[PDB]
Amino acid sequence: ASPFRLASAGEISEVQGILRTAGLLGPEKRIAYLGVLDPARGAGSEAEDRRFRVFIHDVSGARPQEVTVSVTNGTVISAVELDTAATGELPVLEEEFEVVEQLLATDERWLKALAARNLDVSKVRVAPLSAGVFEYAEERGRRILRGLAFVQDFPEDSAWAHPVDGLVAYVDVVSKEVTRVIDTGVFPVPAEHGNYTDPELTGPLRTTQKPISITQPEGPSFTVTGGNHIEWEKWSLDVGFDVREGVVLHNIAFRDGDRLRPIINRASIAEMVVPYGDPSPIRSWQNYFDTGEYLVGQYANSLELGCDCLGDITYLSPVISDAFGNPREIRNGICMHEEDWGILAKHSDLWSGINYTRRNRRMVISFFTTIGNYDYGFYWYLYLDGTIEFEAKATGVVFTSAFPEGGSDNISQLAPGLGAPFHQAIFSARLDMAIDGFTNRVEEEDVVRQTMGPGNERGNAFSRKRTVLTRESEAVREADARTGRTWIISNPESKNRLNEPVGYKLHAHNQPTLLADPGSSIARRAAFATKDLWVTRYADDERYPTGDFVNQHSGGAGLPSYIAQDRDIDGQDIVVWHTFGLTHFPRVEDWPIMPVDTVGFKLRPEGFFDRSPVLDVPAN
Amino acid sequence: ASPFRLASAGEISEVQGILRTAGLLGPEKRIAYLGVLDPARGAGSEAEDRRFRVFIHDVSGARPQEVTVSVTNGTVISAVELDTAATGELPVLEEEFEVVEQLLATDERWLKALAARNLDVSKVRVAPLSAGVFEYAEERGRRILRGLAFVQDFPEDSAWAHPVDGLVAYVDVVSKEVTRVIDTGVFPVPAEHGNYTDPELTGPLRTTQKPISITQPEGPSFTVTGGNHIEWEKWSLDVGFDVREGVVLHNIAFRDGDRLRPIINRASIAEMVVPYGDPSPIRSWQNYFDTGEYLVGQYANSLELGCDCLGDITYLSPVISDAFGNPREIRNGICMHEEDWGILAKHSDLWSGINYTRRNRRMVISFFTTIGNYDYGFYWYLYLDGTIEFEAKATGVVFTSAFPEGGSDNISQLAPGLGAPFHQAIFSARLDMAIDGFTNRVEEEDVVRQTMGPGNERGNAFSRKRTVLTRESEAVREADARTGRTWIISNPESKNRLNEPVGYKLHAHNQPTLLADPGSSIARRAAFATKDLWVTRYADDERYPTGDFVNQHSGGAGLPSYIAQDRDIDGQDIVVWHTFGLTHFPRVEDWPIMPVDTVGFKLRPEGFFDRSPVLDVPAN
Ligand SMILES: [Cu+2]
Ligand SMILES: [Cu+2]
Ligand SMILES: [Cu+2]
Ligand SMILES: [Cu+2]
Repeated sequence: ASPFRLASAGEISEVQGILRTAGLLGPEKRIAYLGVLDPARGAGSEAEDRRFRVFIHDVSGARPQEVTVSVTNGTVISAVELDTAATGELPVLEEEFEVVEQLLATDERWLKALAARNLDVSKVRVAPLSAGVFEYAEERGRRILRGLAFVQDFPEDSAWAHPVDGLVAYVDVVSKEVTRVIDTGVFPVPAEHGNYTDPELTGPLRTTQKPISITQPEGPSFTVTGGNHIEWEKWSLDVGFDVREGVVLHNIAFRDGDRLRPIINRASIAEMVVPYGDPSPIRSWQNYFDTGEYLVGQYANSLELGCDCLGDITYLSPVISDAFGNPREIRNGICMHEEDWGILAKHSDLWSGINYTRRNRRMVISFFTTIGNYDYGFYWYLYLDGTIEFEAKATGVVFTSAFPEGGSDNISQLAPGLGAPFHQAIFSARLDMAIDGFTNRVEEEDVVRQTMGPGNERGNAFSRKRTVLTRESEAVREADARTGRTWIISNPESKNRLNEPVGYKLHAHNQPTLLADPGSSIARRAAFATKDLWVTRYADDERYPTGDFVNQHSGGAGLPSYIAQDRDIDGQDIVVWHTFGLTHFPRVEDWPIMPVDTVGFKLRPEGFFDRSPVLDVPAN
Repeated sequence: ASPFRLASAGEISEVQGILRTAGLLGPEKRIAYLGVLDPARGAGSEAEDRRFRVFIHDVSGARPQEVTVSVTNGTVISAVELDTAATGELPVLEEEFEVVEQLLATDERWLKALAARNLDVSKVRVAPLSAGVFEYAEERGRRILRGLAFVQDFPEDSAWAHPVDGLVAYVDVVSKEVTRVIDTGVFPVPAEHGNYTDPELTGPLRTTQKPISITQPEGPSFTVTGGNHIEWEKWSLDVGFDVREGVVLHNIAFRDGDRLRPIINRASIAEMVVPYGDPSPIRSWQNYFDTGEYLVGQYANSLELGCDCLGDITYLSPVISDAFGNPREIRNGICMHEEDWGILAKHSDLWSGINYTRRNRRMVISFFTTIGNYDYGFYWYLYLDGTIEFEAKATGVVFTSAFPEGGSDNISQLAPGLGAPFHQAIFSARLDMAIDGFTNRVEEEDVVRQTMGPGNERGNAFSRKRTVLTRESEAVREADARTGRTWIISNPESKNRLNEPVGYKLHAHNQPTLLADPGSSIARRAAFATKDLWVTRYADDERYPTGDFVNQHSGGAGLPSYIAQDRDIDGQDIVVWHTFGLTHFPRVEDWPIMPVDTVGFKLRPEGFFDRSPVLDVPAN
């Protein structure tokens, strides 16, 4: 049917059969990534050619491969071998994570570090994190994971409250060798528990909260057809899901009268980096590329009703592949519902005596994921008025350390002896623009202040200026909250009735971008996070700002290499990449579990419609 | 009962009698403003003295006065003659507004202008706007109103669709005299209607939206006692109402276990200016001071249940005084309710097997006001986790003009021949701080990037810096979204368990501030709007950023004057003044009636509590 429908279990099992038949999926092979490909731009597919891209890992040490399969025709369109030391390691496998603690438990260097701190190895949990690329030459080409320890005094104990600072071990997860055990010195291990479920910490629970029942007596106003095709209040789109990106939006279009007008071809969070700012050797290597290295969609929570999604929810249970190509379903991993959103438009006119009030509503599409100690919610919203917004919700338990006696300029104290190193959480939304079609262009709009004088004798005049970004070498922009900088995406060939190109305007939160030194490993690997806006000429292969392979990959791929092509983006098929994120200096209130914090962006019509598109909304 | 209770009709009446009996309320005297006074510093004198301040206008040109009455004593505490040419004019009376259109109808110059344009005078509506202070030397001491014409082809017609450009009249509403009629040129009067209630425009309405029912089967969780004292989820405060500011909140405090901890002593929007950036003499004088000149509380709407406020609402019907001292009730003028706010805290822990999830909630207190073409909503939100937030929603009909042939750099076209000049809507929240008491201080907190080298050899470290604002001469601060600049209010003598002074952090949106040339009239009259944050030493007479009489006030009134005293703000009773607004370049979809747009700010505890304050929230 629709070439944008969600991958079915049947298709995932067929991809496995095809790889197998092709001799690409023997016993030593592991699927490190599997996802359906989008229909080629023009006519690269005849009827419907469903293709899947796969990254195949080899547990014996053999070179991995990147394969594209046509589940329709039962063919392997391509299968190339990867030189991982050059182009990057494959995302970490779930199974490689549990390896680290196990190996460490019989390591004499490890055991001695633990003994020096009087810790029972059986109680020391190990957080296996991505390694990144640093000065360890023997790591080039190997799949390394670094482990940090936390004491878990008992079964239901949150070990995050008991970091074991001064110790870290590097583990090669393929050869199963502990490559290094670094012990800088003993630090008292914070003794206070942070068991937020323990009545002796919570105290008696609140009995003051009364119920709020949200209901929809006739069901929702949106319709789901073809499994993931949503139609709501003029809006039309397809909700997709990829194990790497999570919820992905396709064909966002608005039905303006007789015509269905496209707005965004595809929207997704293409990358998410969480860089740490503690300069201690125990943690200066820590950087979570949640999308690129871990694959956030894989860790998507099974949302419970009444708990995570309140109201009249319509759930999608996406299917992903496990390490062997078998399909596993993420039950209720995606929530869809509409929510009241206050007042849309209001005016009490004296002259006419007419009082007009209209309520707003928004369509929500979300999922929550867990990456170790942290949990994140991804929300996409569609409003009656044509506005599109995204919201990231950060929660979970903060990553801890010991708090250095004598304080720290890169670590905050949360409890006695317990520290929390500073970090950021930066996202990259990839917006494949289709404003009334693919012939688009982007303009940077700045407020313009005028001087008092001729033509502006009263000095009250203020204007705005718009600069067309004509080629990629000019499309890497930074925010300017001071001059109200925004970016407008227009279709220079489609005009409204006032003879102006239709458009949409991007409103960014203007938060600080990547703070790390420009010549740091992280600045190079997360070069996208150093600027707020990048615009590129659309290309089939330009999918992630960090490139296809982020794990233990240095710079060389991603946005910086795409941009170098210096292509024409003026009235062309373009893609907008927007960087936005939080900068976190943990506060005592974030412990022992962190209250939800948020970040995001939104786009609003800008001369797209010929007048307000909500003049037909009923009073009800 | 509580000295923060809402003014009763009986007290308004009692102020009227008291005034009359003293000879202060004659037949030519009008109450241009009346409001209850807050209990000053010194609670020991538990004898409740309910005082009311009043601004008395004299319709026959005689000097106005500022009268302070004591309703409990039954006496007039003070009465002062105001030199309006020095201290500025009193707020404009609703009656003076009407006068303008009537006076002009018989003015020959007016009639000739309408004649040249073939406009039927009985159809020409006039928008009586403030005059501000410009090159007109004969206006000093005179209370003027400037009129802009709009054609209303019929009663139900929206005259905003028909601006008569190139024409403006100045009227002395005291002497009932049209001092000027300027006709710069004939501009076509925009011909199409913008009647959003007309099916010929709206077209067939939507029958797609289904009902979302929001109920509280057992009632809300907040208790309103003493008429306006709210207690909800450990929070307690008193909801006040002033005809000038609208909703004001007092004694915002949080019950931390045993101890009821004060946070904000008083919160309000002490002002809101709407400057226009059209350089045409017809509008270059245009600047609304919704709060200072028109009094937003006066125009507060009666919020209907199920249209303006959805769910389990508890209304407050504030009472104000008309121009004669009679009490007037604004029925359902304030909405109070708690609404679900999604996820509060979440974490699925691998090691402990415990999956934890909590819902958030926000207490909402709001009101909506109308000022001519524009409508605005004020929302104060209190969150379970200790967060305080404010949000202003702008809607209504945009102020129009003729769209000049050849285009314009200061006006946008919304319809054929119809223009919408650029303007801003800038607010000022006044926060009388009481973080664990009155001994507070403010620090500007900036993110600090670090250079790679010794101590940061990996170039990953990043820190933060805090500069205490010690004197008022150092408390006029600007935004720096780039460096993630925020401001923290702490109590230097109330330390948390980690022995750090408790505090709250203000997060601004970093929107542009006043764009007007620094030397313009508006820059001087609304200097508050040129910077983002001001910190002053409390003083009971320092209530507004623009002063007590904004109407036709010369310049440098409020904040700039208070700040010049250069008081010690390092560990004192202090007030924070936060400037924030929207810069509006009207878009076609804002016509013919504009969808809501928002702006605001919030404060988050910063080491106020000893750990998360929401650990006692039940799973429900
Ligand atoms: Cu413990
Ligand atoms: Cu964080
Ligand atoms: Cu009309
Ligand atoms: Cu506006």
